[PDB]
Amino acid sequence: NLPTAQEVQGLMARYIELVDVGDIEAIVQMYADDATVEDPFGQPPIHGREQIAAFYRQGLGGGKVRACLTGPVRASHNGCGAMPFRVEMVWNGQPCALDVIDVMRFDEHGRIQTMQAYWSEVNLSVRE
Amino acid sequence: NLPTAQEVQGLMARYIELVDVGDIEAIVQMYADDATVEDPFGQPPIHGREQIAAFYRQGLGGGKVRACLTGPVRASHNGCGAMPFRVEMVWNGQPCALDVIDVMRFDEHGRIQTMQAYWSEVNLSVREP
Ligand SMILES: C[C@H](CCC(=O)O)[C@H]1CC[C@H]2[C@@H]3CC[C@@H]4C[C@H](O)CC[C@]4(C)[C@H]3C[C@H](O)[C@]12C
Ligand SMILES: C[C@H](CCC(=O)O)[C@H]1CC[C@H]2[C@@H]3CC[C@@H]4C[C@H](O)CC[C@]4(C)[C@H]3C[C@H](O)[C@]12C
Repeated sequence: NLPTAQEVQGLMARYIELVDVGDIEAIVQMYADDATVEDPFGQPPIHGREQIAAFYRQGLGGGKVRACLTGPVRASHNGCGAMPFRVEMVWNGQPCALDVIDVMRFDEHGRIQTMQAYWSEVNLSVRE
Repeated sequence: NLPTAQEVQGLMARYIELVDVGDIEAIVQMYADDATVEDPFGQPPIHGREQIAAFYRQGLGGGKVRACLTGPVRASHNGCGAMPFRVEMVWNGQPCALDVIDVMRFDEHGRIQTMQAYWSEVNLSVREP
């Protein structure tokens, strides 16, 4: 079952909700066993659930992180989608914010096969 | 490739400005000779200046296309970026709107080598928006 455009919208919105609450195990389950993540895009990809779990545990395990969609999820008819969102975090007690756009490709099992996050320091604020 | 993150933000913002004013020659000039456009993503990619020019001529200029960035351009360090924007146009005199996200990769000369637009009917409104 390759997700329809409508299903892609639901899956990606769910992902943001999982990041928002910080349920690492639930996030890792959304990925295919051999999925790849390029975050940020430009950096070498991480591969497989073990590396992806470590990635999320590192990024979300520490301080509290909040994430919210800032616009609708754009979905295609070939199981892919793109969405704009903002992440709010903390660095040594100081609030920070980042604007990101994630591009995802799902497989015929409704699992994320690949994820690419677009952002750089031009989208970051470490004093807000 | 060559454009820095800050430059990618400017180039992509300029692209929206040109689409908004409907300057087809200017838009086509932003593309590399071997560039490809996938719009909407999922459809067969078009390639080459002639096909790309035809694409824009067909989509723009008459009843009246306006485009506006709806959020910050997300830029990477490898000459790539992504941006959210809204397009307002007309269909047989009726106002419509479409929310889109374009992902672009620039070459070592500051030109668009690949453009991919994400959107489908779920992002469409043929009833005024
Ligand atoms: C894990 C989420 C979501 C992944 C995504 O969907 O893009 C991401 C979103 C923003 C990410 C943070 C951005 C700022 C930091 C960049 C560092 O180089 C690694 C630590 C931080 C704190 C990152 C940790 C983690 O990677 C976060 C919180
Ligand atoms: C040419 C611009 C910009 C290209 C991009 O940056 O994505 C795009 C943005 C939205 C595009 C329109 C979306 C609705 C229609 C889809 C049809 O299947 C072809 C005609 C229309 C009217 C498209 C024409 C043209 O392709 C437009 C106006």
